Amino acid sequence: PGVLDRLYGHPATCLAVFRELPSLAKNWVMRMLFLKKEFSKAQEESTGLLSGLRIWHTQLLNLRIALLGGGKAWSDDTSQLGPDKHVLHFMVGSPSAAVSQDLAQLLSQAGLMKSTEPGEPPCITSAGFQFLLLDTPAQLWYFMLQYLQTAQSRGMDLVEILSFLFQLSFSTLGKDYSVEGMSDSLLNFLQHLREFGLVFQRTDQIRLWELERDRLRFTEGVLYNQFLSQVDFELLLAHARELGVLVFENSAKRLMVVTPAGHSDVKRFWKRQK
Amino acid sequence: MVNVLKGVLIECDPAMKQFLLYLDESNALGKKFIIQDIDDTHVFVIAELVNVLQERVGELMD
Amino acid sequence: EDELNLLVIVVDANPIWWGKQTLSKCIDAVMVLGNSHLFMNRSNKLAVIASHIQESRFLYPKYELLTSANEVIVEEIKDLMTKSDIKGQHTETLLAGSLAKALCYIHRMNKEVKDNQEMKSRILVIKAAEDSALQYMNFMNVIFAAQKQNILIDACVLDSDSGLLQQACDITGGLYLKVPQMPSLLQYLLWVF
Repeated sequence: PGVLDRLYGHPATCLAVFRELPSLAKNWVMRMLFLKKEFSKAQEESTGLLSGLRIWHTQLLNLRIALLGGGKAWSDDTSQLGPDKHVLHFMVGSPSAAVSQDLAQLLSQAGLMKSTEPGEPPCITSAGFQFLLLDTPAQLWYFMLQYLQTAQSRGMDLVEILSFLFQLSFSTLGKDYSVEGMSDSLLNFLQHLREFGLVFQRTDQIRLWELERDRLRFTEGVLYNQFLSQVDFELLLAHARELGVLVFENSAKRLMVVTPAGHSDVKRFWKRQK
Repeated sequence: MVNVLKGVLIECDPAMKQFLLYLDESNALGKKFIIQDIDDTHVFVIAELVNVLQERVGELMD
Repeated sequence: EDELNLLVIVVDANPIWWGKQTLSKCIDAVMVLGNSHLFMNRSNKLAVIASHIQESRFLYPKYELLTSANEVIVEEIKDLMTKSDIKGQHTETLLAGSLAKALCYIHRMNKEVKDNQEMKSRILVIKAAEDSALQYMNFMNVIFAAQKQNILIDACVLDSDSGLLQQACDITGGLYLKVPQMPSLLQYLLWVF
């Protein structure tokens, strides 16, 4: 048993060392998970701590019963930690951790209902800007939060949960864009919402790739330049289009050249200064 | 040499189709407006608004 | 679930666990594994035996029983800890005795079950210790009985070299795994067998 602290300690060390910048922690945290853990963990640096926090509840899945209750005891501490901490990476970590605590069923529905974290998931869910990666953890959190409630008889949270309704505008967007990944996440929210509270609530194709190619055909939107006063001003204005990579054509014997519309303005500015 | 600028569309067609567009330009009704000039055999300065028409007409035509 | 299943777990108590440095953890893991096993089916049963240096002893004898099982195991092992047979004072363990106890229990359970339909049973050994020549006849006797009975004997060697156990699995048609990384004990128990 004297060995136990030492071995696991070395991995605690490794995680500590490359704790700050990237996402090294995930694999190592898992190993750490098996072997007042939460109380002691709290002192350690946040990232990675959260990673360990995330995976440990997952890992639980007799003495096990004891473990769950023990975890339930300091669910608050992690919750206090979760907020306050609140990049995309961090954001992913906070909801992933929250989601994980939720499936454990340790979290108190009350308390959760009135908390910043629930506002934050729908906030990111609402905004178009968030990336697909943030979206999936946000979505998962919501799903898990609703999953946590297997009652709704006594669950204030299943009120705030209603915040999903706000999402429809977001789904309209997303749909407008070809973001299939952003739509699927929405559907999961809907389906899960219905699930919890459902009781309460009332060759041939060769011509088709050719027909696709008929919808693509080229030309470019473009400025032409002519009647240039002397050769040095063609060559300067031409070299300064070529380094901008927006020369479509050039002919030095014409003293004539062509720029596509996206670098009309960098040329209009260079023509004014020098 | 930044004497003159002209927004136009530069068409980079092949040495086969280009003359077809030219033909489109002439012998046509409400046309001849289409091509500003032939900068190269491959490229032409053309249209703007006409580009939709030129492409479509080429499509419809053989 | 139609078939009743008895899984007997023999735990090698040897002070080799000291080398392990933890026994407490090993118990926790074994408990988790048992709970899962019992949860999988109504018809699953578990028996736990300790193969100690001096002798073999019964730790426990259904999933409803699990709470009882947890307490009985923790208490039983603590009693075992005694100084005699300490560290590699005694390298070996009394596996032959443990296996004998296991087969007796399996037999008794089987007879009762015989009144009903067939029972399936397998024995799992968590082996810390080393084998010895003196041990050969006794161990093999139990092993062969199991093979005839068609009861597989699986073995998870956390450490040490028990060749007889390796032979026991091949023989019995059971599974033998020498675990690299003993802390991964839980994974091996679930995954390996």
